[PDB]
Amino acid sequence: APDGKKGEAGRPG
Amino acid sequence: APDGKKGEAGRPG
Amino acid sequence: APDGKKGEAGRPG
Amino acid sequence: APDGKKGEAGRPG
Amino acid sequence: APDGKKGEAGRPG
Amino acid sequence: APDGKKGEAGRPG
Amino acid sequence: PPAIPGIPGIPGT
Amino acid sequence: PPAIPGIPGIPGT
Amino acid sequence: PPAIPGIPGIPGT
Amino acid sequence: PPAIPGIPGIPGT
Amino acid sequence: PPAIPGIPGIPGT
Amino acid sequence: PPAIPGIPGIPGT
Amino acid sequence: GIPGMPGLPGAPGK
Amino acid sequence: GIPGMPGLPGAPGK
Amino acid sequence: GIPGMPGLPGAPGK
Amino acid sequence: GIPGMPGLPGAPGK
Amino acid sequence: GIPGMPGLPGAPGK
Amino acid sequence: GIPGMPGLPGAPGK
Repeated sequence: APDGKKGEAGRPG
Repeated sequence: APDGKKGEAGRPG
Repeated sequence: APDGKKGEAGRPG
Repeated sequence: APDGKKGEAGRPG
Repeated sequence: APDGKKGEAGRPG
Repeated sequence: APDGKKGEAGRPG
Repeated sequence: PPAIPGIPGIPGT
Repeated sequence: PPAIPGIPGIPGT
Repeated sequence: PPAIPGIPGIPGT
Repeated sequence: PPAIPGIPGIPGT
Repeated sequence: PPAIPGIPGIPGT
Repeated sequence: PPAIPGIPGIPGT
Repeated sequence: GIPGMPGLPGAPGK
Repeated sequence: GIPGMPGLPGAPGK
Repeated sequence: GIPGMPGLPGAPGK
Repeated sequence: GIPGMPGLPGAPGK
Repeated sequence: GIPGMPGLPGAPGK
Repeated sequence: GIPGMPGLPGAPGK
C-alpha cells in the first residue's frame, strides 16, 4: 500500500 | 452515481 | 463517453 | 470507505 | 493510447 | 511501471 | 452508472 | 462501498 | 469508449 | 490494501 | 497500452 | 507493478 | 460504481 | 465506461 | 475498495 | 484502455 | 494494488 | 498496468 506524501504549511512574514 | 460539486466564480473589485 | 470541459484563457490588461 | 478531507476557507483582512 | 498534453512555460518580464 | 515526474523547488529573491 | 466530475469556476470581472 | 472525494474550500471575505 | 480529459487554458497576454 | 491519498497543507499565519 | 499523463510546465525567468 | 505518483515541489526561500 | 471529482473556485478581480 | 476530467482556466495579465 | 481524494484550502482576502 | 491527464502551465515572471 | 496521491504545500503569509 | 501522475513546481520567493 504505497501511501501519499503530506503537504507543508506556509511560512509567516 | 455520486456526482461532483461545481465551483464558484470569483468576486469583482 | 462523457468528455471533459476545456478551460478558458486569461484576460489582458 | 476511506473518504476525503474537506478544505478550509480563507481568512479575512 | 490517448496521451496527455504538455504544459507551457511562463513568460519573462 | 511508468512513474511520475518530481516537481521543481521555487527560486529565491 | 459511473459518476461525472464537476466544472471549475471562472475568475471574476 | 467505494469512497467519495472532499469539497474544496472558498476564498475568504 | 472510455472518456478523454480536457485541456487546461493559458495565461492571457 | 489499496492506498490512501495525502492531506494538503495550510496557508501560513 | 494504457495512457501516460503529461508533464507540468515551469515558471519563467 | 502499478505506478507511483511524484512528489510536489516546495516554495523557495 | 466509481464516484466523481469536484471543481475549483475562481480567483477574485482587482 | 469511465468519464473524463475538465481543465483549469488561465490567469489574467497585468 | 477505492479511496477518495481531499480538497484544497481557499485563498486569503486583502 | 484508460486515458491520461494533461499538465499545467507555469506562472509568468516579474 | 492501486497507489495514492500526494498533497500540495500551503502559500506563505504577508 | 496503470501509470502515475507527476508533481507541481513550487512558487518563487520575494
